[PDB]
Amino acid sequence: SPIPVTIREHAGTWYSTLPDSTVPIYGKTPVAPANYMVGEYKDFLEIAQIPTFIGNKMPNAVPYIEASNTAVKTQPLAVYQVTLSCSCLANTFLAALSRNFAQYRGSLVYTFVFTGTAMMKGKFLIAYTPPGAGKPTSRDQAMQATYAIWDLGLNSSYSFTVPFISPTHFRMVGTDQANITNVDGWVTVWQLTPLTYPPGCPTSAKILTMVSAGKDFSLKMPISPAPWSPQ
Amino acid sequence: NNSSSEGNEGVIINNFYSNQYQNSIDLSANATGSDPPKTYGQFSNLLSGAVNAFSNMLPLLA
Amino acid sequence: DQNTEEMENLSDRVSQDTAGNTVTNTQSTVGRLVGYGTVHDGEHPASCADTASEKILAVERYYTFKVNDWTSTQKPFEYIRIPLPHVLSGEDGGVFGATLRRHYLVKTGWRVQVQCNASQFHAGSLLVFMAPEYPTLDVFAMDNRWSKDNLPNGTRTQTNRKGPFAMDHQNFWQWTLYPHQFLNLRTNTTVDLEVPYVNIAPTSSWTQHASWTLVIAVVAPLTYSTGASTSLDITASIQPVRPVFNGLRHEVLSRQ
Amino acid sequence: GVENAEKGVTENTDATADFVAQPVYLPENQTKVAFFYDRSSPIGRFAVKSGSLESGFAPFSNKACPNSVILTPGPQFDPAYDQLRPQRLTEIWGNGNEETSEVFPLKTKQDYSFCLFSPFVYYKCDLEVTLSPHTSGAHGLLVRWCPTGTPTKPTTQVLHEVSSLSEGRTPQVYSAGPGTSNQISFVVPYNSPLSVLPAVWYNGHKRFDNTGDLGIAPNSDFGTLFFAGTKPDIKFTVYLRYKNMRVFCPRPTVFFPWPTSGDKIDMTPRAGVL
Repeated sequence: SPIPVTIREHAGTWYSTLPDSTVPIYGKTPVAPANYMVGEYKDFLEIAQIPTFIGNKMPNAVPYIEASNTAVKTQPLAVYQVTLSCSCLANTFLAALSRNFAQYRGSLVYTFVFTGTAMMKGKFLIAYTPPGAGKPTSRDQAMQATYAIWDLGLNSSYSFTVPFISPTHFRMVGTDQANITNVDGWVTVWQLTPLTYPPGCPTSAKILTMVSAGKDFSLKMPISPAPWSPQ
Repeated sequence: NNSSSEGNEGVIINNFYSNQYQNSIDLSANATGSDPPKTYGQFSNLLSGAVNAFSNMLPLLA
Repeated sequence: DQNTEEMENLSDRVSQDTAGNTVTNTQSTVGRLVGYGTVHDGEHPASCADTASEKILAVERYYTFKVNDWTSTQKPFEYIRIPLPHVLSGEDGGVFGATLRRHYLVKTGWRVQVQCNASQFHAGSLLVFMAPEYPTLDVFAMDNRWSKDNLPNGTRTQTNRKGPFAMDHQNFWQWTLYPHQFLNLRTNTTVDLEVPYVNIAPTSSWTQHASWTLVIAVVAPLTYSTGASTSLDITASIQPVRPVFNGLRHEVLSRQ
Repeated sequence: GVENAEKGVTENTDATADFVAQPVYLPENQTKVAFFYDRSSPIGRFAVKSGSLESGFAPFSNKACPNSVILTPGPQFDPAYDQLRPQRLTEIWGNGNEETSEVFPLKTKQDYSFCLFSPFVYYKCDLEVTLSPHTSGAHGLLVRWCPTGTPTKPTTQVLHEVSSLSEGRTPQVYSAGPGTSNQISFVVPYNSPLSVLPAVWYNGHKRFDNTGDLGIAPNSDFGTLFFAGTKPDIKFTVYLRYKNMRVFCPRPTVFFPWPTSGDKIDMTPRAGVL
């Protein structure tokens, strides 16, 4: 009755992500009650939908883009790549969360907060352009893709969502060298009509720029980015 | 179990690890889409007084 | 076990196919080979959130051009490739090509008809087959001439002296494993094939991949007696089966 | 037996059609594509660098026996860059680069067996890896498994005196004890962003650029694997084993030379006569 066993080759190995428990050494330890507690989350997906700030004029990043009193069509206001590896998203939680994963899928939402004078008026064209024929070079070329027209008024911000348009069910979260699986277009912003104002008011205005994950966003395969130092 | 039809396995005992751990997870997608589960958890910041109705009645200009 | 006549091309052998404003006619049909026993449903890719531009009548037709001319000169197993969709992405592609360079991704299946006439005093046989991922030219262009180049073992690096083979290998002895049909001059003037949508992902980014190549290869060299037709040209009718387009953007000049 | 083979189909017959005979059937379940690939096969010989276990990682090759390995049944390596990161190729290089050299043993790292008989265009499978050290004495081995398309450059050492391989949350495996069996076994999922994987070729480039070189599709491996250890003069073989294999769209296999010799065959592999 000792039980005959066949010892597998892989014997003695230690697996870092092994789906099993090990030996306990201090059993029956009652913990200190923490039931008065509030604020817990159980999924990263739960807090990935809170917009954090996009960095403009990197590296001297400012959390806003600036609108002029001139609507040139040939000159954008902002152009962001739609890849979680952009330098623009580099410090957003979406980007900070995402980087601990291998692939993503679903909608990305770009939120724009108008911060100019209430006396002021403007209209912007925001578009998403899928890969294939390069980056738009005018608003005229941009308007051929997915876009929205944002009219300034009593409601300060506008929420733009870039549709998950892709061959692949999922996409690689970190861009390294670009590829067919990596990247996926560009988001560009432009003034349709210029920013207008009466006498006694500033001629320009700052538009706060944030990003979050939509209801649709998903992330799979936990991994680890390359070690860095903020300094 | 099973590209076709069953590989090299003939063990009487039921696997130790669960299918979800030992194998990938065949998923299927609907050409038409999938509605996300309305809330991913119980975490939320809340907005009260969003609205109105009830106060120091209607001297409220108008 | 064939269906009923000759000197002339008869009865149940007579077949027609209306596409839109396009119709194909053959009086010597041997059948249509629906390739993996499945057709293209025209279903929306589940990888895109973008509703698709589907069902256009002006795109769902047969484009008809010329491949080459078959001659007495061709040795067995020389071929000409016709990479889809790329062949139809230009001018000869109509509204199809037109709608295609404006969209990022396409999801289609093909329905082909390859044609070659001769006579009862001519001998020869061609092999017409459709293949997913068959190695084509870089620039996804139709073959200019007929060749046997790089067949059976693939193209290896000029320096790779003893390297066994290369991944673009193609053992033409087995070419019949692909959805095919023979064009035996004594038996038929046409070949009708159909193939579903198959790829590595739910929809293709056509501009930079050619998921399917249509191959026309000689298998039995053309033999004839003096006085008969000396050169037989080959033409093909090609229609995209339920193309679903998504990823609408600009064209320009882009990359085609 | 009167047929019309021009149709692309031709009816299945047994000796019962033309002649006075009878069918000879006997059930076998060994030709199913899953059972056939559910057997382990080698991709090549690999090595470790010195004091690797406590220092930064740098691509290296012992005798064309490198430090890392891309988990794929296809070609990879390129002996001219044995001190560089292994990259996947579209051809199999072999032993020498000159008329007079020899084809075997090959220098690239591939599943020759797989390469020879992969009569499918696309496939799907889970991968089971075995690292077999060529010593029957103590061996120490640390492995880092990075899913395809993730950071595969484990070069900066973050903790003093700890391998740069041994950093992260990314899967790491470690064996090294007097009473071990020396070998390591583990199974890896299906991690490609691709629905199905090209088994032989992929007619397309790697970007929107169409910047030439078709053949391989981006990120269609099962992951790169990095190695560090203690016994650095010992190499180890890597074996692949395909779990729950699924193959789609029949296609030709690889060419077999024509007996210059006679009329049938034998044994007498890849030369001239025998």
